[PDB]
Amino acid sequence: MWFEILPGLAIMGVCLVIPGVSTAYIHKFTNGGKEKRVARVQYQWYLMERDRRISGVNRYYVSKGLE
Amino acid sequence: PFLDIQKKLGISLDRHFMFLSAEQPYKNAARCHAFEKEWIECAHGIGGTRAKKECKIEFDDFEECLLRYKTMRRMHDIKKQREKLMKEGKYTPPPHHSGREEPR
Amino acid sequence: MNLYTVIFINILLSLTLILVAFWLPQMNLYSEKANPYECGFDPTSSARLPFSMKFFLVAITFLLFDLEIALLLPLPWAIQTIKTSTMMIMAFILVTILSLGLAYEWTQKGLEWTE
Amino acid sequence: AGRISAFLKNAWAKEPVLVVSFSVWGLAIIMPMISPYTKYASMINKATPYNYPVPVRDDGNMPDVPSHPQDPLGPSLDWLKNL
Amino acid sequence: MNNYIFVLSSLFLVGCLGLALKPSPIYGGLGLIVSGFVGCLMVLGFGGSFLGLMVFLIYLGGMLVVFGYTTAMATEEYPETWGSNWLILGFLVLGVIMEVFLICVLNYYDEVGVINLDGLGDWLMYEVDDVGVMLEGGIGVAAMYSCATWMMVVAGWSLFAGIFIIIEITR
Amino acid sequence: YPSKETAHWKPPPWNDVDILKEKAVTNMTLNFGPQHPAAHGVLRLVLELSGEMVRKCDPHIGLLHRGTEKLIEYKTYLQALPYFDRLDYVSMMCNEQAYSIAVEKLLNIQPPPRAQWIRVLFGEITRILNHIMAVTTHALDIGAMTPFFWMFEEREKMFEFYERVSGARMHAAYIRPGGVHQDLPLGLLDDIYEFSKNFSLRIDEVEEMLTNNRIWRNRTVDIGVVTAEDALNYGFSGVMLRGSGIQWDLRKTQPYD
Amino acid sequence: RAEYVVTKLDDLINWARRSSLWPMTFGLACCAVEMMHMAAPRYDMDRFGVVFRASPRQADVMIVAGTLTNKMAPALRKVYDQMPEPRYVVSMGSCANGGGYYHYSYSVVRGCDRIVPVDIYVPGCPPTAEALLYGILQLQRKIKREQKLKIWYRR
Amino acid sequence: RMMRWNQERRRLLIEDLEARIALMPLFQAEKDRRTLQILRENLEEEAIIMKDVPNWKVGESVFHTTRWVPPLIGEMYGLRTKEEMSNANFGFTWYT
Amino acid sequence: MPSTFFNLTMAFSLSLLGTLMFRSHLMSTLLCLEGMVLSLFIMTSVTSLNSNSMSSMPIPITILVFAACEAAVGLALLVKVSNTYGTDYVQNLNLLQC
Amino acid sequence: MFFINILTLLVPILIAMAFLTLVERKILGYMQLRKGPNIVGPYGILQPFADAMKLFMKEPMRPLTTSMSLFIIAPTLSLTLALSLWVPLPMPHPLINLNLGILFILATSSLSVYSILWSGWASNSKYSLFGALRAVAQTISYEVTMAIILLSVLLMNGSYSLQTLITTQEHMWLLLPAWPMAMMWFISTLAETNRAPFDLTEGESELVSGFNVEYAAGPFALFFMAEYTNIILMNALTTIIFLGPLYYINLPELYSTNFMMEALLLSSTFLWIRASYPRFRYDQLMHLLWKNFLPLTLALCMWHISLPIFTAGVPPYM
Ligand SMILES: CCCCCCCCCCCCCCCCCC(=O)OC[C@H](COP(=O)(O)OCCN)OC(=O)CCCCCCCCCCCCCCCCC
Ligand code: SF4
Repeated sequence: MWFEILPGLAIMGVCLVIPGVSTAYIHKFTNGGKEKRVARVQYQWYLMERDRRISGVNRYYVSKGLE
Repeated sequence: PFLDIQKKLGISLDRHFMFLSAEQPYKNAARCHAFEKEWIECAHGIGGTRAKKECKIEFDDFEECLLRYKTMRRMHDIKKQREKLMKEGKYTPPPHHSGREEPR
Repeated sequence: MNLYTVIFINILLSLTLILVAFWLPQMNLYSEKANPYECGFDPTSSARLPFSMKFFLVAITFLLFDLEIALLLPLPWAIQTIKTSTMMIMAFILVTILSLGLAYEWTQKGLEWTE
Repeated sequence: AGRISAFLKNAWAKEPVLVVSFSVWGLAIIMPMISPYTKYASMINKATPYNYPVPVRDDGNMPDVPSHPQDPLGPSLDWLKNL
Repeated sequence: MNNYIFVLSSLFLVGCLGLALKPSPIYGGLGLIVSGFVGCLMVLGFGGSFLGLMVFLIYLGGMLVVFGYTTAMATEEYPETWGSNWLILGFLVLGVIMEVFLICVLNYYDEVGVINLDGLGDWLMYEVDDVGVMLEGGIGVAAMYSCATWMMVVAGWSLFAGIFIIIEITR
Repeated sequence: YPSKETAHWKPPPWNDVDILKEKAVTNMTLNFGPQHPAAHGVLRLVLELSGEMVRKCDPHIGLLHRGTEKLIEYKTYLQALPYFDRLDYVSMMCNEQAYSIAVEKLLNIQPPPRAQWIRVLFGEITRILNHIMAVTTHALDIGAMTPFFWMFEEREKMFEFYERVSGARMHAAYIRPGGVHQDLPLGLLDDIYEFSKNFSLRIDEVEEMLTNNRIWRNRTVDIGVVTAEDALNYGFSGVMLRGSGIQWDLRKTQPYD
Repeated sequence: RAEYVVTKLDDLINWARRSSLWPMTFGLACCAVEMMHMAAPRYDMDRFGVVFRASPRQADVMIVAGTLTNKMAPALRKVYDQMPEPRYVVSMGSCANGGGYYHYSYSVVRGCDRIVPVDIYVPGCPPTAEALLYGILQLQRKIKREQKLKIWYRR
Repeated sequence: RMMRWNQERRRLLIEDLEARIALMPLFQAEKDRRTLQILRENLEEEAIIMKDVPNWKVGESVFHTTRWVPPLIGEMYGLRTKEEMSNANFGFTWYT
Repeated sequence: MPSTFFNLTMAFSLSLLGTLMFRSHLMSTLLCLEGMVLSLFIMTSVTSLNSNSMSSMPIPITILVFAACEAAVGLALLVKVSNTYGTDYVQNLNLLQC
Repeated sequence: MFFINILTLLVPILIAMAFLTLVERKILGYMQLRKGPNIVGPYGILQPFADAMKLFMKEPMRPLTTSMSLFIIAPTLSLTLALSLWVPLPMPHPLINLNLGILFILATSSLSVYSILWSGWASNSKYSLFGALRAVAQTISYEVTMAIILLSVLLMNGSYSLQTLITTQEHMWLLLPAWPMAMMWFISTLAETNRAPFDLTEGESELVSGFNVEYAAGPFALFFMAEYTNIILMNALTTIIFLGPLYYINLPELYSTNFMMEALLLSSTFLWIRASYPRFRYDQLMHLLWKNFLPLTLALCMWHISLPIFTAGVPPYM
């Protein structure tokens, strides 16, 4: 009967969740538990390149505790 | 213009963005506002042939705010020297020009 | 740079997948399977003659509209102007003269496949 | 009428596309002219401070907003809220 | 990295060189879809992502017609394009050697600064905006509807009249 | 002021229109060879196209000639009966039913009634074996594939009304000049009833799918508008003339069985 | 070991060719009607990985149904000489095997085998759609038992 | 529901843009003193430790105007490494 | 910027050098006329994009609405060159000098 | 750690596409009352590997009359693009966010044509020149509408970034504001992605294996790998632009999980079509889409311009 289609779907259905859920966990691992922090404008790039300059060269960290 | 039916009507059909320092979209600036302004408020009511010899300081500058040429030979003569100076030495680049510094 | 890391790949994923298609089938190319098809016969003409299309006029009306489409695309930013009454009107004026230009051709038998 | 109003009836039965197009065309320009809220589009779009508001310097004049943002004078848009 | 745009620029000059040798209109059209793509890179290499994509939207639907008519008007029994003779392949290889010649000539005359292969890649943006917002292109192109609404009527009228100007040429 | 480089320049015309009658078109001779699925295995159909519109076609039917007007000459009237299944390989019994009458006429013989009835029964099951094969094959070429499959479960259900009657599913040499070779078995009409009560719905399950669309109704309509008096000049006589309004049929006019 | 690896590769190379073999939209006679009834919902080709593609370049087997006339014969070997050459052949019918009827006529070739070489022969005047299906299951093991990498190792 | 929601996205933008208004002073102050620290820190290289050449001024402008020229990437860190040169050139354009 | 415009000016010229030397096609000269436009799009955009002259950024589209409307009138004449000859060779139209 | 994201972005779409070849043969089957593949694997789960591994062993036809350079570049250019369109496609956070992330789609969507033109032009054959020409008047037909049906939706959104629509759809699907757009979008997702009830280009019954007939197995798969890979985009967009799943940012795998549930329907909705409707004869499709959709498009294009300014609904440029 028609239930023989579900393997073709639910194996296709464990195949388009990966590029969505892998795209975040791979970002958080690289970005320090945060999101990728996209930059559309020239201001959000300045905050990065500022925050890149308030730490080690990776920019997903230091804030208050300093002065 | 020939058959100037813009001043006759007053309206600015298209004579309000002929140059750089001309009503940018929201409030931006066109990278040489300070110089074109100083060039064209100079060359008003003196028009033409006498905007070409006495108002030459303002164009010689605006010709270098825009082309920005003499800053290249003044920044290529540096490299030509340092690239010559080093390679036979006599120059140790500091930390803040070879990488490692304390950013701010 | 991050995109060049995505897209030089896909050329290689295609280019590595094609070299393993010409150099791993064991071919036997001689004369009569290389020659063109036409459904079991030797083709009469040379396959590279004037086609003489019939939608020639519509291809141009597209050629004019791809500009006009391009000439619409800044509307998502134009609404973020302070006027929003010339953007109102001049967006009606562009879309209207188009339909007028489209309705004239629609009646004068432009998009009708000359035959 | 009949000789115009009943012509729309076949043009709504057959050709039921141009009637929508010719309607929505004529129904697009007409609605902003009879709206209560069209005034705000040039105002909600004029409130956005994309660029920085340059302050003037006090010279014994302009009893406007003093040197304090939360001061009741000035363009205090309470219309955007409570729209 | 520093040699980015000089590459995209010389691959454009070449995309417009073979375009000039006039092969069949297909391999000229191919020669423009490339150089149109390459134009989307340097326009984008200096900022605005809109304007580059535009060329790479017009001259796709542009050259899609150029593929159509050439199959109906402009095509031989044999295209005879690039790898077909030696009159084109000489002045396609001696154009490129002329390129590597010429640009390497006048870096020796580094006085007019037409190319500075040693001072290359360090003069491309010129002090843009670093702290800023609402600056990209497409804000400028959208001045068609505020403060430049004569670029708009004058180009719209061209397409209003092109649609009439074109059929009287066919009729 | 003529020069040697200009004595060949004849003067121009007055109306500024000259004469260039060329006829240099050649119209791209194409063929639907005998592999195109449109051609039912065998047809060539050489063209003269002007792009895609058809100016002149020239079918070269003959790629399946075998010569079964010359082999009947060397085989008796029973030994030639199954050739007639091959002519229309979709409507088999309707050919046997024809050849099994031209023979009977020459013999001045009539078959029994029960043969005439069953000879009519299968003559109008073949009517259903074929318009399935025409409604659906005319839809493969146009794109709709499913009613082909829906009915070839319904069509094989009728080959079992030959195999349960004759032996062969398709080429059943069953309708001979001597009436019919062999009677029905006890469990046959009781199954056509269980087949015929339901087939009328399967048309509705297809006739729905096609007789109300746009595509089917914008793809077949105004195609082949062959007029009335030209069909007869061409000699169609089957369905390509009653489809144009000529009331004509050889079962209301010339009922044979 | 090398032979055992090659026997399994050559058993694994054929699983693809024998499962997903794409026959060709042939025709020509009554016999082709049974192929449709083998595309029908009773004896499904597609269940066996068998698909009609109507071009030889996309094909993997020819099914010759029907009288192969002398006019059609060039168009039959012009077509067999357009596939790649893992190409297989199947001769449905007694008009295609020997020309059963029309063996003695003048416009009929006395066998598909006169012209194209053949891997298998399906008899029957209209062979039952469950009799090509026995053949294209038998052609589906006739090249399960081909050894094309084995006889490369020992060579 | 797109009336009442799209209004709020504006109301959030004003909230989000006025935040940016409060921090222009801190950034513009840092950016001034930063770029005003780059090109003194390029001058001292260019003053004694380099440039013992013939007639050559070290703080030498190329204008007659005396006003402030906003420096640029070709001058400002025009002689740092390439990666620091390829980070405003091609920094935001190449996707964060 | 002063390495591309010599390289784009030199790309304009080759296309100007191309649409003056023909090779037996009117439809490869019209074709060479669009890459001519294209180098002016880019050598206008950049000038309007390093100078940050956004007020001039409406211009690189207005240039280009007349790159296809000119090609449109250009393509449509080939329809009327073909329908006389059917070959589209530039050497075939010389009956005006008379 | 980026290559490990592409590796988990291209493997899980070439392995999905493969099982759309299967699912496009079973769902069509059970409608035809005929089981699809059941045998090579448990329920046909292992048929595309045969089909795939079958095609990379047969002789890639290098026909005698062709252009062997463009011959080889079109399938390189088809499988490249339609695979490369998944790059910005935002399951919540994309591999590559882009401001103009949808013009990237439109432009690269158009270069999927030149894989169909350069192929059939290179391959000397009448039945492939047509299929090339059959795309020319097809792209001419819908491409006017894949912009305006895509603009007027993104007109009551702001930037062209596909990421913004997740916030535009934070409380509602855009299917309800614009079902007229979504109708014509669906058909314009169906002309692009030439797989269709109106195929007209790979016409087995008219133009047998058009743009594709001189191509044998090796290059041949790169179109099926590209065509059935492109079927899932133009449904994946409808699951972003019109059907807005759940963001709720602490479980972002709820978006991707509902993104599944709708994309398979819209990928399984195309499958009812091919098994339900014939083609448009190639003169109707351009009389169906300049006459019926193009005016109706410009109207709603005009309505959504006077939709926010009438009310207030101005999208912000974040
Ligand atoms: C077989 C033939 C194949 C050849 C054809 C291949 C076609 C590939 C597909 C075409 C690409 C479509 C056009 C892409 C334009 C860039 C899209 C864009 O606008 O965004 C670019 C993005 C910056 O833009 P944005 O994000 O909006 O700015 C704000 C910062 N976030 O970020 C960027 O700045 C990156 C921009 C550059 C990316 C261009 C990709 C080029 C890939 C190389 C192509 C050549 C192949 C290599 C040579 C191999 C030999 C064949
Ligand atoms: S063998 Fe029988 S069924 Fe087959 S083609 Fe010949 S007559 Fe027809």
